[PDB]
Amino acid sequence: TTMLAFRFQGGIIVAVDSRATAGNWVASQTVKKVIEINPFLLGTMAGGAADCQFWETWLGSQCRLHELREKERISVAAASKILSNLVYQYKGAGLSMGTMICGYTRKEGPTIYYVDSDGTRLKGDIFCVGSGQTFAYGVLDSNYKWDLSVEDALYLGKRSILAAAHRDAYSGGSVNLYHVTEDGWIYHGNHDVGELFWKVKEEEGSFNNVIG
Amino acid sequence: MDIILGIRVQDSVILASSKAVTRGISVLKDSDDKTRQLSPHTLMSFAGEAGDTVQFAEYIQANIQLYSIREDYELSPQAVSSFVRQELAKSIRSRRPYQVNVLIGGYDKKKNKPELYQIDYLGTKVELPYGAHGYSGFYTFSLLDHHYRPDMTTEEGLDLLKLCVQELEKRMPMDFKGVIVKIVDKDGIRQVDDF
Amino acid sequence: MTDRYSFSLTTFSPSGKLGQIDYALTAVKQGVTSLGIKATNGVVIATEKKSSSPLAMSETLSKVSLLTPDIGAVYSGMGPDYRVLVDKSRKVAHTSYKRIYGEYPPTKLLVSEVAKIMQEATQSGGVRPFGVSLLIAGHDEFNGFSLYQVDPSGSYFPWKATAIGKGSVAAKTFLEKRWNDELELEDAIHIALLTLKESVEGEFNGDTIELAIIGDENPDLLGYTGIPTDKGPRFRKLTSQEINDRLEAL
Amino acid sequence: DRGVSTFSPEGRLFQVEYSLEAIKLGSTAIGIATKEGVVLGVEKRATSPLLESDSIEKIVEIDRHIGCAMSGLTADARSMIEHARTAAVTHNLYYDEDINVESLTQSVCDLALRFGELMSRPFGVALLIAGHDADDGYQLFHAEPSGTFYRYNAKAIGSGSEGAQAELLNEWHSSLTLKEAELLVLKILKQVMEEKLDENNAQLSCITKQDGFKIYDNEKTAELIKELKEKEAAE
Amino acid sequence: TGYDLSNSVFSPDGRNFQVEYAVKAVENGTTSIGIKCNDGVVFAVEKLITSKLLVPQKNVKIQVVDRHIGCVYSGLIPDGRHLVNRGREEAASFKKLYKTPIPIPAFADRLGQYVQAHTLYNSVRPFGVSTIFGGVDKNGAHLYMLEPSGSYWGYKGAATGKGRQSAKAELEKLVDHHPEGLSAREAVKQAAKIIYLAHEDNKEKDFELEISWCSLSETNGLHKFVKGDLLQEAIDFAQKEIN
Amino acid sequence: GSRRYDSRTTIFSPEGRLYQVEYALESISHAGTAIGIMASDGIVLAAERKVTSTLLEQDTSTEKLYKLNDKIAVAVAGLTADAEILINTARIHAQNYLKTYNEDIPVEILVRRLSDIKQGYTQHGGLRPFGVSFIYAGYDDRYGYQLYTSNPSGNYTGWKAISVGANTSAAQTLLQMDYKDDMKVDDAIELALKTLSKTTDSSALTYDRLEFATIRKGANDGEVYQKIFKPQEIKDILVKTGIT
Amino acid sequence: GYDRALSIFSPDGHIFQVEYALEAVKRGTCAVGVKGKNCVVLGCERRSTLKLQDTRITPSKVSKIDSHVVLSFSGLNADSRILIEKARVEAQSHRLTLEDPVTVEYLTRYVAGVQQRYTQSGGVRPFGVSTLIAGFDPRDDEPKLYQTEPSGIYSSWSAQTIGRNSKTVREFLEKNYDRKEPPATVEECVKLTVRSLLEVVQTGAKNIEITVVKPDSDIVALSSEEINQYVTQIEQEKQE
Amino acid sequence: NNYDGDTVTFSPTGRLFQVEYALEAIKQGSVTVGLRSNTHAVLVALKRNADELSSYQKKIIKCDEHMGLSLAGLAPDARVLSNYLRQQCNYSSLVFNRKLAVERAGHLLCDKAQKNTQSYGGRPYGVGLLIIGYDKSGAHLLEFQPSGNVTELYGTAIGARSQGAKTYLERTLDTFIKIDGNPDELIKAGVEAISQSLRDESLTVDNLSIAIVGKDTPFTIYDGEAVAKYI
Repeated sequence: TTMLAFRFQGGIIVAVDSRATAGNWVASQTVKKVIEINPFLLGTMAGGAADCQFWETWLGSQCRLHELREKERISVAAASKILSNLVYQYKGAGLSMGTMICGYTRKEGPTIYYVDSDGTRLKGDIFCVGSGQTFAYGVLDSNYKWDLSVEDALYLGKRSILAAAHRDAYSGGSVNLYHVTEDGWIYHGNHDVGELFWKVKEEEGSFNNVIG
Repeated sequence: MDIILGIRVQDSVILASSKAVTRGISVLKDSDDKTRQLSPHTLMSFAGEAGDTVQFAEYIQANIQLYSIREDYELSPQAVSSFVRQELAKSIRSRRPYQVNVLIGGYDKKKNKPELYQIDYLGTKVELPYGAHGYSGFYTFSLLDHHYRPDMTTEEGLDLLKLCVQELEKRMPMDFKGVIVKIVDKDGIRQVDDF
Repeated sequence: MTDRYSFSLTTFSPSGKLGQIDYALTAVKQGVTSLGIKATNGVVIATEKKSSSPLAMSETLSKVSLLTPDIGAVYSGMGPDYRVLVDKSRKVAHTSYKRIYGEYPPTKLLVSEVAKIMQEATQSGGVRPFGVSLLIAGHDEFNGFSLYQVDPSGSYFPWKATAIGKGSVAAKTFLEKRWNDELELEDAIHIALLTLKESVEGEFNGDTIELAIIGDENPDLLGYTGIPTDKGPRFRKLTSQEINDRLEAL
Repeated sequence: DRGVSTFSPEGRLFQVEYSLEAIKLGSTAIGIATKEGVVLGVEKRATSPLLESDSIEKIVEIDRHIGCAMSGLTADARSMIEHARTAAVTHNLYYDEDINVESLTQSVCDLALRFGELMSRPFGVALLIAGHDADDGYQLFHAEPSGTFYRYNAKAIGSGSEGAQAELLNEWHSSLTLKEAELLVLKILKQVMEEKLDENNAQLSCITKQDGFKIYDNEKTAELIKELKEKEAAE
Repeated sequence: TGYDLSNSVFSPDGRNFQVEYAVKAVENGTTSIGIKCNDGVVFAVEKLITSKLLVPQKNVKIQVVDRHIGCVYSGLIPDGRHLVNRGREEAASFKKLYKTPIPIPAFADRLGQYVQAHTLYNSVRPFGVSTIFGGVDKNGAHLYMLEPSGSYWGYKGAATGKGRQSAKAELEKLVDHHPEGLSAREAVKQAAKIIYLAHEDNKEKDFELEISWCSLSETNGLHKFVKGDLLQEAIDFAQKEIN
Repeated sequence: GSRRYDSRTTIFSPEGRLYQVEYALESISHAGTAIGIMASDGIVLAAERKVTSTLLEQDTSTEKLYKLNDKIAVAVAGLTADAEILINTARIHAQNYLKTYNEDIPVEILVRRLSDIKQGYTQHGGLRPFGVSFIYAGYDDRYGYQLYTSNPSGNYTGWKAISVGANTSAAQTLLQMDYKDDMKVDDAIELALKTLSKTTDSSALTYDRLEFATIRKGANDGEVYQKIFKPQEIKDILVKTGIT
Repeated sequence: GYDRALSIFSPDGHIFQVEYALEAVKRGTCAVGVKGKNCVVLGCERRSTLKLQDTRITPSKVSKIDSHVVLSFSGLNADSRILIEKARVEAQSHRLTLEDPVTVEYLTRYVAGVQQRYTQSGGVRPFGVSTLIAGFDPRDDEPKLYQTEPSGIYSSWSAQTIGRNSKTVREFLEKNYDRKEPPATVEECVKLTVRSLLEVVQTGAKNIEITVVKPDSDIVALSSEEINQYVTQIEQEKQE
Repeated sequence: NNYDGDTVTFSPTGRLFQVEYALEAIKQGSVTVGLRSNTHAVLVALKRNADELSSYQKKIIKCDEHMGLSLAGLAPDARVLSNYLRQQCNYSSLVFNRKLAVERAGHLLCDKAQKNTQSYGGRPYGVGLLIIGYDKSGAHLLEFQPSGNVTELYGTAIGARSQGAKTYLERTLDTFIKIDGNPDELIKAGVEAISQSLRDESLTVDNLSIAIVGKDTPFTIYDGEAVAKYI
């Protein structure tokens, strides 16, 4: 698994891979690791598939109840904390979760919280989680700027997952892209890694080690 | 978390805390502030198990803020430290204990004295001129034992603190990504933004 | 089922009276006279064994009860209420004191515990007050000899000497004339017997009178020897013969 | 005294019948269901001119497809609304879909008779629950403290209800437009209200399939009031 | 006064008026009886046919407890069912712990204590039934009758309901004329007659006869309902005696 | 069922008054008068025992003045047994606070806690309220010397001088007349005894009918001392102030 | 546990226990709230039947729920403490979970919810308290003023009064408060609040308390002398 | 009088007035009819509206594929009791792979209602129920009273003016019991029965509610134009 999310001038880019493994066995290449909590909030899924799916869907229900009661969009701070407080109650029982709660509100701007099953809740600009996180960080760190365009930011996220998908055995399948704006998230397609790799190799001149 | 240091000088308490947050293989963040303001003249830094540190710190913060509002009065650093100790002493025999070590730096406005309290996750409290948690003391205490004076200025305290951090950066295997330094005195709490 | 009386049965009336407590005190007033006198070297408590039938064996009915080795109790009012209070008083002396401090409670604190139980029956849900007034005599190392009265309300007062029940008003006047701060225990017993004779109609002897003292330690009643610090109970119930001996010198 | 769950000799629960009297003292609320949507309107009835009337919240959103208006002891409605919102959201969580308007109403009505010696008394408020679902289209329900709910083409509750209901009897037909329903609620509210109806002492709302539940702006309602005045002067 | 408004309150007489009012509900019910025979017991009950629309033989009144005890009652039918449900729980727990089926005297006290418990508090109402029950155990046949107060005794014959006086008189004749005893088959016949005779107090509507029995020789000590030919034979015997 | 016998101790009257609280206050108006006077250098607590006897053991007797901790004491007016229940709870609260914060409990926090307990009995539980009014005399380093009172409603207020129990109307008028802000403890001692002497229903005010206490910084240097007066000491101060 | 239904409907559809709780509010000392353009002022009556009072330590009528919100009340003093404590706990709980202080409306809604709950729960009586809750939402400069009552209904007010003789001071406010132009300054708002209490109070001495709440957690209570200057200036203009 | 304050109090003649008052609520309710043959069992119910804008209150509730009832009285109480039946039918199927006998269903309803008549704090149910079903012993019809009394019948009626329908069924007994293998004729007999209880109003398309269960017929409810055939 490889997922990243980073803040920039135009909001947030979320990029994930699509592979699921049960040992060496590749169970799926078409897994949705981004969860559409609601039209404004996204969550990433690492660790326990069910734990992430179940509780971030539940989170969407809590966010909906909040805005019904308060007549106002829930903050990313408040939404992330509902989830982190919940998993903290279960600490020790064996939940496995590594997620980035991503959103864009008026009062906060673009915001990302890394939330984790041992109770961690961290606000930050760039996060990368999963078995292939180190590969993606390398591409991110060397190319990241705040003043990236939406087009270049989307590509950077796509390219960073590709880096991980190549090297990490447990990452691959396809790349899912999202762009989070103040008016909500925008999906930017499913990209097969097989086809994407060759395309990027030729156009970019990278991966000279690999024969194509 | 890793390194938290404290030093009580003439007229203030200085807390230094590392900025790194490491989740196993990667350093996820290099600007983390491992501290909470409990009251205008009381600061608490913390280190221990992930999640429990912030949960405990914010829980304490909420309780002291509640007391402040109810009584329209700021508890003394001693009173706050005793409350914190009891919570940790209670916690150690719980089903799942808070694995959190803290330093409490406060300026007592009644006595006009700075005060530094060191409390570990067992509820072991000691008032000290300077303190630390984890391995931080192993590298820094020999320097503090040598140079420390009770009549030091805040600037001299910061210089002695720099020497401690330099020794840590030299001999510690882990990269803790520098420290955030905060000063607690009669005027309240402020952060040294260049260290 | 379930106890659905979770509300107070004793409440303030418009005049500020707690009716059920007043009525409990009225029941105490109808009760047989009992008294207590404190001397310099002891305390005496006494009452009449008003036998309900001559076929009844009145020795099996104990109106004067040992609470601890150094504390005794007598009552006026409802006998059954007294009996259960004695059971509770004996137990609370252990649970709330002896099992904690390894020694028996001082008189004033045991009285305080009994008083608390009686107070709670005056406020707790679905119960009536106890229909007794107690006289508790006792000794302890740091307070010496003492005598306390406990009423249905839970209020308690220390006395040099007093009486409760039927002829208490006349008895207290009798005690005021005779009591001084130089009385020896035998003098107090003598005065107790004199005072008690006034309120008794029929037979007046060791079989119709119940009398106990808090006095010297009784090593002969300890049941074992070998521990110097353990010297025996100060509570002692006088025998029928011992009472009759003092009725000749009356 | 007597049990809270006691039956009268006529076979009615005393407390339920008495709560119905409290609802009669409440401010008027009206609902009209059409094939283009359901309209909900209320009388705000501020007790003083210093009371900021936009803080009077007698029309409330339960979900995007379900709205609700209240009449009677309006404080009692808060836990009913909370339950309704929770039930709507919970069902979506369990079934990945919108809940049926009837099912929501039934869930609210289940609370009603949970009183005795559970809560100490029935609710002192009646609700008009309006919404849309794919199976039964636009719907309007009247939820009572008896636990009974009736579906209505149009319904009025509160102090001016019987006068309003007689008016709704004559005016409602199966071909009403949404605009016609809006004016009709305004017209009947104006008829039964003590004070003169304006955009500050009355409130409109609607539920449509496209846009969901919406509370009308005071500016939007003010225009509909002006449109009403002119068409009544037109004959 | 006001002593009769609340259960478990002693009147100045020393009476529990609420229990006495429960008896009135019993006296208002249909007639039910019990006859103790040589090696068992017979139970019979009057079932009033309120309407032609009642399905014959379907609304069964007599109830079995365990496999050896029969129970019949007069008064509020639901109260009787509640008592039998408890009785079945008592019998089950007894057999669970002690293996052997509950003896009849043991079972009698279990019902007795439970009914008596409903005279101790004002938060419950006394039972509006008198229950006739019994069966065969290791010590032989036993017949009991239990009142709303919780009072019960053993009986040679028992009767309750609206026609209890008539029934009792008939039962007393059988006791006098048969000191040696009555057979199970005789008792079934006699039970039919007595219910028919007791039906004079309920003569407005016609009725349906229901009989059951436990006998060591006839049913192997198990409770069974009298059905078909044996029931008809008893009905014929009963009809012959009233004419 | 049981409802029939329920007095409903926690209901409003049509006028918006709590029946039981009002009736408990009526009870307290017959209790012996207790007075508290706050001075710049200490606090005085004076209280009248109710019609006593010559056979009552006074030196071991306590019905009015109770110690809650080393810094705080109370004067009681009402049912003594009810008061002891609350007093023990207050003593425990003070110790809980001391264990938690390692500082002596501030006077108002203790007063608020007891007053909240009284309040609870008026709103829920269906039990009768405590027929007790307290005068709290205490010291802490925030507000210094403080006097408070609480009554069965659970309402509490602060005072420079205050009375509870019998003849409070007459007592309060006398205190209001002679009290001044720059007053000292020795003057306050005299005022308290003079006020009791005039308001008492007894023929004369004697030592055996009184309980007396002072809270002074007349403790050697920067500390506070509680003094529960002995029978002989009450007799002496009665002679000193010229009442006997 | 004690489960008795104390708050119940009567044949005419009234809950008398809730209505009698309002009668307790009617007896309580007068409280008034007035919001200006950039402030809210809470005025409170102190009955002068109690002198020899220690005003340093006596419970003040206005209570801070958080650094930015205050609560005053009319009715049973002991009852109000329970609502104040609950509100203070909820304020900190909100900061802990939402990471933002309560809005004035949210805090009002919570307190009102507690009051309502005590009108249909077994074994409890309603609070004999009405409250005025005032302050500013976080990072907002719009003044907020709400009212609650024993039944649990709540609403926003440009100006409002509760307690004894509140009918009279509401009469004053209704003719003296202009919505198109609220008291533009702190001075004007305090003056109008003191004026409204002077219709009812008696002596303008220690009988009037004034608390001013401004945006960004700026809350201060006026002293005797400061209020006395308003009292002086008002009557000198009145002598004309 | 002095003995009707709660369900825990007998009167001096041994009556339970709260139960009798609960029985009175049924008499105020709209009429519903039940009848059966040897192959089928039918419910017919006259639904009641609040006014001309309102819907007609539903009267028939399905409990299982082989069982269901019609109500008269407090509708929420019918919902509670029908929910309980649904659970008991369901427990029998899940645990014992067994369809719950109609007679046993009657016994369970009796016992549930009885507990509310002997305890303090509670109240009797204010609804009457007509349960029909087809089990291993054929077609069945039950009448439930909130006193606890449950009775198995060939036919019956409860609610306002139910006496007219009940007399008709008592006359027709020998005819309708023989209507085997003909669902339409059995319903006709039920519609004709409920007609003997109508005054001023007649059976319309949104007024009438019919249910049927039988040998090869799951419990199904007919409303709207599905009952126009029988009007």
